[PDB]
Amino acid sequence: GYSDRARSITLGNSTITTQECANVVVGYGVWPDYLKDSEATAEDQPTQPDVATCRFYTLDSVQWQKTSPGWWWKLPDALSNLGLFGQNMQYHYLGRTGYTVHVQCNASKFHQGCLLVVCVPEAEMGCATLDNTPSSAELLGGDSAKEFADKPVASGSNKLVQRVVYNAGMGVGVGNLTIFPHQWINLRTNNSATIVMPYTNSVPMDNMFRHNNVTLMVIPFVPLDYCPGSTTYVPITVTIAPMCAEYNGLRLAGHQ
Amino acid sequence: GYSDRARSITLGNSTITTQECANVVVGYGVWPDYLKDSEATAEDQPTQPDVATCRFYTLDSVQWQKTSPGWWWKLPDALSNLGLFGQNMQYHYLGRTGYTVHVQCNASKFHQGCLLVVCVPEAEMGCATLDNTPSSAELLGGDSAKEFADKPVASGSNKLVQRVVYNAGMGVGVGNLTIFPHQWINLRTNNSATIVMPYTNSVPMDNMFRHNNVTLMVIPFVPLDYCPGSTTYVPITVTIAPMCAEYNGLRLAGHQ
Amino acid sequence: GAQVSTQKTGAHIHYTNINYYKDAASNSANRQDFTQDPGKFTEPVKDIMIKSLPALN
Amino acid sequence: GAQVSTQKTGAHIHYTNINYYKDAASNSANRQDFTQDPGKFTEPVKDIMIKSLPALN
Amino acid sequence: KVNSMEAYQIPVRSNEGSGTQVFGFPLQPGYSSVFSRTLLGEILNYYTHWSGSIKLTFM
Amino acid sequence: TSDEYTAGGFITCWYQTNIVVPADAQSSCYIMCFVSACNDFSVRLLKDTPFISQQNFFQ
Amino acid sequence: RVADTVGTGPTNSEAIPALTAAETGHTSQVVPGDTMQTRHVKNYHSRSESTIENFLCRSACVYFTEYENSGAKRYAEWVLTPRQAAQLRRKLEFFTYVRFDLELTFVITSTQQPSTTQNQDAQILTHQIMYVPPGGPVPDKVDSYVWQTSTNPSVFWTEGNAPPRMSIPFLSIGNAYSNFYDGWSEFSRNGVYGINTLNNMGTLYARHVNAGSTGPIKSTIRIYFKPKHVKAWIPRPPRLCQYEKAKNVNFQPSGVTTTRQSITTMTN
Amino acid sequence: RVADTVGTGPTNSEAIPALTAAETGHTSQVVPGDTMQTRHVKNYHSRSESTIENFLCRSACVYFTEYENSGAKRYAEWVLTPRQAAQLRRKLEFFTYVRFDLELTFVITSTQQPSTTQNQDAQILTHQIMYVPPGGPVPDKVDSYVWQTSTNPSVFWTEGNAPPRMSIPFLSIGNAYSNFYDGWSEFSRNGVYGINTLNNMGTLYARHVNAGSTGPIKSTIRIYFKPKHVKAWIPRPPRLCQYEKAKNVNFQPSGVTTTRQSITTMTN
Ligand SMILES: CCCCCCCCCCCCCCCC(=O)O
Ligand SMILES: CCCCCCCCCCCCCCCC(=O)O
Repeated sequence: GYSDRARSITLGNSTITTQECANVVVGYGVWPDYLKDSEATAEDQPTQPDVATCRFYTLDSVQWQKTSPGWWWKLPDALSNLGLFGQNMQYHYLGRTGYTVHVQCNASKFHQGCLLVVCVPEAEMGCATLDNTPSSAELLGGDSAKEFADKPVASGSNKLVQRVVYNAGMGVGVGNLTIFPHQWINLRTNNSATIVMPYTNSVPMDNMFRHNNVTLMVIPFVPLDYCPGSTTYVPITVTIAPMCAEYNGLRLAGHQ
Repeated sequence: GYSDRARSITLGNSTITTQECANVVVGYGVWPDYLKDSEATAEDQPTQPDVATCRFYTLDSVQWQKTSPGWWWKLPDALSNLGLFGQNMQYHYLGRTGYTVHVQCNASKFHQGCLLVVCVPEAEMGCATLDNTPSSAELLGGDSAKEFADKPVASGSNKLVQRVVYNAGMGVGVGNLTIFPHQWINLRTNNSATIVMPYTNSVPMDNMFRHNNVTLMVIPFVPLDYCPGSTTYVPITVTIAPMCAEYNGLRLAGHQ
Repeated sequence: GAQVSTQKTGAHIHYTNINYYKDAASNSANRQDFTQDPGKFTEPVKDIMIKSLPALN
Repeated sequence: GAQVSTQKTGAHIHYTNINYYKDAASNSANRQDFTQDPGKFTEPVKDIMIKSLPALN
Repeated sequence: KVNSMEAYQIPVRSNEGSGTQVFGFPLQPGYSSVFSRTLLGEILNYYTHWSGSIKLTFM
Repeated sequence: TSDEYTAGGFITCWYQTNIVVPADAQSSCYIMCFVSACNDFSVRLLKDTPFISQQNFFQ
Repeated sequence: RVADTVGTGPTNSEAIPALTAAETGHTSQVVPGDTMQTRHVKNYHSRSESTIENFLCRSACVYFTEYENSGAKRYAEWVLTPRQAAQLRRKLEFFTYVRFDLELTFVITSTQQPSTTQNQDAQILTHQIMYVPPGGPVPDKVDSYVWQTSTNPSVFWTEGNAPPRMSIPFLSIGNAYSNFYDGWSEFSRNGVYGINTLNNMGTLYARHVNAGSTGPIKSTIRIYFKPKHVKAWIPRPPRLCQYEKAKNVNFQPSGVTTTRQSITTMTN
Repeated sequence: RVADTVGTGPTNSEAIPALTAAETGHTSQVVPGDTMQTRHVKNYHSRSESTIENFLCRSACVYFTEYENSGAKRYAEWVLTPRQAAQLRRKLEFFTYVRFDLELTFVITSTQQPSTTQNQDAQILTHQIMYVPPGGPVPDKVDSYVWQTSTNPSVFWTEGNAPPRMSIPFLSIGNAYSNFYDGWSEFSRNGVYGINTLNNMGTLYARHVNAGSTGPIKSTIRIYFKPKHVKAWIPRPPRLCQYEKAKNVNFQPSGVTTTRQSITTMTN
């Protein structure tokens, strides 16, 4: 027989194995597919890299401490510099893709904590100064994760993001973030969390540099705790796999 | 699929859930039902309160210590002052009911101990002075549990119960108490114990104040133990549900 | 080309409607469209979860 | 879907009506509902009382 | 506690006693501060009357 | 809104036995609560929400 | 019509409808007859007021502005944008993308201004409202040629009768109106950030066709939107915080909710 | 159509239609042809004006109130309650429970106030009426944001044409509107006693959208109810006494009826 905890995911030349996992969350009930002819707009023929772009890319790890507000990642920007996915999105004008996000955190039976993993579509964030809009270096940090704050960010004459956590940067209530596709990592039960988000947008394709379709938020609703003698360094790893990625409008390399 | 450890019991507006339990013990093979016409004696029409009387009543908790001889409860008296079950048994002359007893004790994987749970029908108890019979305040304590002793009770000119434990108050060998419907709570395996006792008696109905049909005995054959650093307060909870309770002979309120 | 439909009445009569303009953007609001499907949000998992079954087995 | 009914005329002609709104709470009042049943109040007894009979026998 | 993530936590520890209370609030899904800001509460405020059963899941 | 004629009731939680832990483990834990509605839930009389407000037109 | 409760009885089984696992991101579909005994109830309630068309199809004031029959402010202009009024903005932002027709209604009302001019005997005032799509010429003054409306839609209204009202179709170069946009206008990832990037809706102008009187008069125009034939996607959480500007999602951090006295208190 | 008299003749029998017993709480169903000789009459009279729908479906003024275009009283508020006017209240209280739709009609009329301001030349006045269901925000001032009516029903009316009129459905959390309530709000049997306990109907506000003139103007609004599709249960006796307040059934003891001179006098 088989169990519901064990689950393997194969994509490209990458295989992810887990022995203690909750059920997979598939978007809004939709599985990522390709753009059809009765829904296309651009007339030329697109290129599908398939195995070279639809595989598991692992990012840097972050440390879960006893006082961590949380982290977020702008999904399209995060992989803009990894393998042939970044190159194809750098040489083309329009792109289209869904995602498979796997978040992993392992600890013992004597550790406790709870992390919320949510894929937020069109997470437009606010600035600490009501006068202006935040910088691109503040909003999206590639090759790294962006950290929330526990206290409100001060105002003034800058372009900082309002990274207060209980407001989620979006100026909402954080406990309602369970309206979007989500999954909880409970250290006494869960081990990892999988989310299979399809392409959400209001146009059939989009430029992948000046627009971020979704965002991965990881927040520890219940803090991490343990007793003296157990491991103190607990990391969190994120692996993203593009799905059904296609590109249209070949041009010179660059983003200007 | 499902497991044998998990089990839910619904009665009235009460639901009991358990995730680590042994098989349910059903009396002497009999499920509690109602009195039939070919077996009745009282001519008038009885009243069946159903949901108002057949539900789970929880009693006070007792603490399991490293030197606890054991506890007992006279089942009919224990609930004589709870909800509408007590009121119906206070305004009527004859009554008839079976029971569903759930005993709960939870501890960790680093605790040890073993408790015997036995529903003893007609547990007539003896007095410490051979000359007289024990008091009603000594035998039945409502709204509380009655404790056994580790040493024999002294004699004299009183009306105390012989609460020595290895004699079970009934002047027998305690290890033979497994002739009655019973269940063991082993801290390394069990979590709770369910017993579904039917109506046992030699008459079709009985007055519920001057006669106690059954008695719940909880004895820790193997003592409780742990190592310094773990929880030291370990309680034991008892929940009793009347089943197929009927009443006959409406009169003025009182018990004289 | 009149359209006869049913009125919103209590539980436990019809009305008539005609379109006067050739732009469909001028018609009345679509008030009676009582169709709901909460399955996209309440239960978006890959594997079916029977209610009376251990979620983790 | 016009409804043709009879007018209130003397003793010893029809009218037409159309419903324009989809809420039944907008229709005209129900003027012609001449149904009476005084038996709930005038004679509410358990046993029938024949008129030409001694009420107490 | 409303200005942190501690508002969402219900603390439960080992107690040297039994039968004490953990929490309590009234069944007012749109008026009480416990419920007026949740998705259910937010949607309820735009209306005057409500009806039906409620689910409370505890993790 | 708050109305005595339509009072709802009270929701409480109590300790049944105790939280029991071994050595080298935390005796303080947390619970979390989630609220939702069942299939029979319904709402009526659309009105304005008393939460949002403004002093002048935004720009 | 809402579901009807099924009557149940007492159970003693290994089924566990109450016990679940919320880490799977799945809402438990438990009915009350799973944790207690119930009776059969025939439910007749309808979910006919929770529909998005019923929730959103109501007229709302999104703006109002003033102009005069003399002096400096002789006409009024307003780049069309609903994010100035809090109520309709907060209703729409429940979803990420919407798609609807529009029903416009205008409430134009005049007032006589204080002054020392005598022998005032006013004639009826007529107003003109003109819509300029993005790209067309603009009325630099009040008596300019642009008011000829050869192609631009416009409405002439004489004070004293039914308010003017028109129907606008779903005008968007995309497949849906985006309530939120997480990106910039330029490929250089700098410049305008947010939904102001997709706000290319045109401009509305208003004036008096005649002056009416020899004394001063100020006319205020109130604009009312009413979505029709609504479609919506991807529901979001409600705002909670108070709005600050019309072009961005900026806010001031606010507490999750309002407080009470203890975790056991049954009072606000 | 009323019953038709049957012609009878002379009788000599042991039947006793006249003799009855009124202690049984039963009304005698005796026709005139039981105590005398009659002729056959073909009756054609109809009971078409005694129907509850015909007896109750007529518009009645239930309240009127004033507001001004300047000064302190700039808007008007009124918790909806029909028990302020005596006529409709006494008609409804014939029954214990009723259930009807409503037809609202508003008669708004302005008057110029005495003052010493000169050069007054008024523009047409527009009025707004707004309904707030119990729970929503209230207009603390005249130019507050609540008047945007994003969800709240409201009516804009320009002076000079047909009076505004709307239809309201049976709004009640119960199965019928209770004209009388014998009980309290609290389970402690203290607090509010009587029908004020079930009066959770909302509030109606009214204002001028524009000021119109430079001189003072007072506008009065009169509200008219008209029940439709009426159902009624458990008829009660008529009030007899004079009403005192709108929230309770308090009265001053009054004689059974008016008097005459003797038990044999045929004059009032
Ligand atoms: C004579 C006056 C004609 C007026 C024509 C107005 C046409 C433009 C309508 C603008 C609608 C804007 C809808 C925005 C929706 C959204 O993005 O949330
Ligand atoms: C724009 C104005 C809309 C006005 C809407 C008014 C809705 C409320 C109507 C109240 C009806 C009260 C009936 C009371 C009947 C009774 O108890 O006797």
